[PDB]
Amino acid sequence: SKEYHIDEEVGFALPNPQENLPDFYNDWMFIAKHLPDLIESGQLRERVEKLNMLSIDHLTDHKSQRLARLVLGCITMAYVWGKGHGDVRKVLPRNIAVPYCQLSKKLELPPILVYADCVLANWKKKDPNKPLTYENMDVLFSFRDGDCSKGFFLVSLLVEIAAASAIKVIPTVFKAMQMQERDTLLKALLEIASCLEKALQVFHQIHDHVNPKAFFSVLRIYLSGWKGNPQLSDGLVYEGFWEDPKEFAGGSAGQSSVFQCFDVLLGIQQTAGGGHAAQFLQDMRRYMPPAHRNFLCSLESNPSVREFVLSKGDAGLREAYDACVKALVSLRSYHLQIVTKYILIPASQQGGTDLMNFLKTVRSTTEKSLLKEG
Ligand code: HEM
Ligand SMILES: O=C(C[C@H]1c2c(F)cccc2-c2cncn21)C1CCCCC1
Repeated sequence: SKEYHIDEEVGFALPNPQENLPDFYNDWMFIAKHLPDLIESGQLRERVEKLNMLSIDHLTDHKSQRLARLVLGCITMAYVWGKGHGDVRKVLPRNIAVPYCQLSKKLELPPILVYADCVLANWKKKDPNKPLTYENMDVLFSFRDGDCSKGFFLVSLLVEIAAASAIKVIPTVFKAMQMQERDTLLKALLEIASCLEKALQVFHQIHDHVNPKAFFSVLRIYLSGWKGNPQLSDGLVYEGFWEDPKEFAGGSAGQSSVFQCFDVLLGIQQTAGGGHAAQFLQDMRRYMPPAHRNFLCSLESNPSVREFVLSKGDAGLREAYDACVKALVSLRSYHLQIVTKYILIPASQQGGTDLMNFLKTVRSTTEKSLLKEG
């Protein structure tokens, strides 16, 4: 690990995100910081239409470009979805479409709000001298009062951070395989397994800070994109940048690099085959930051832990390897239950089976990677 932009303490998330942009962009940040009130009063759309076209030249360093991608992506969701009741904008105005697209191509991400914007760069500690717990943290932007974006974003972030403790171990895994250092490889695999077990505890916080009706009827609407979306059949037009409408996927934790990297690490071939699930997870790698995508490619080019463990006729190693797969299955089983409570039951009024089918395919693939199981 070196220039993969992966942090010791926080992993794939952006370390200590910038909260303020240069004063040259106070007109962007007034809108982003007040979307609850501006959306509800119906003045957001006119306020975005009335901004001038601001250059991206004053965004000098990485952290300010990431805040700007966050700021404009939030304004774009609000502009396109309005008050999230089904009356949508097919055109994004030039004054915000051009700088958003220019900044996006600079950072090699699509001009739509992605996971690495609203989770990995969308947080702050309340008091720097205290640890990274939900109580000492907060998001930087929200769409609507009571949309539960703080719970949803922050709990995803804390899971991402939990798993980041196991990322540190990955160089130990490959150095041990290369040097045939068997004892330290088994220690490495169980260390990876206990971090993934700790991350499962973090998942329980979702029930405390997100409620299903707000998630389903509100936050879901603002996280949606325009790829195969019937509300914008042809996609969104980026006035002044592409003449024709263009389709980009809405936010999806397939764009989280941390579960994709453990799939790669353990040889669970989630992107193998022609199926829709593999097709989808591969395409979501284009919505990850290039440093993290390059990291995934880098693990896929290392020797297979899985084939190393199978070739050695060593139970101890096989149990440690299964301890990691079991942790992943446990995570994905608990998360399928979240989705039953937060999407399936609300959708029937306390599409949906396409999502459940997707997650069960991923979990199935994972389950079938267990070794002396069957
Ligand atoms: C209210 C809570 C949640 C709901 C309703 C929910 C729902 C979903 C749905 C419907 C998908 C598949 C659709 C898609 O990604 O396009 C998905 C994928 C995924 N989600 Fe969540 N999720 C929630 C919480 C979380 C949290 C806190 C994490 C922590 C990082 C997470 C991690 C993932 C991952 C890694 C995937 C990719 C598929 C996989 O690796 O199994 N989810 N989620
Ligand atoms: O996958 C996602 C959203 C995605 C997401 C974000 F877009 C931003 C922050 C966290 C997540 C997240 C966590 N699990 C799925 N997702 C939606 C897909 C459509 C049904 C609602 C859930």
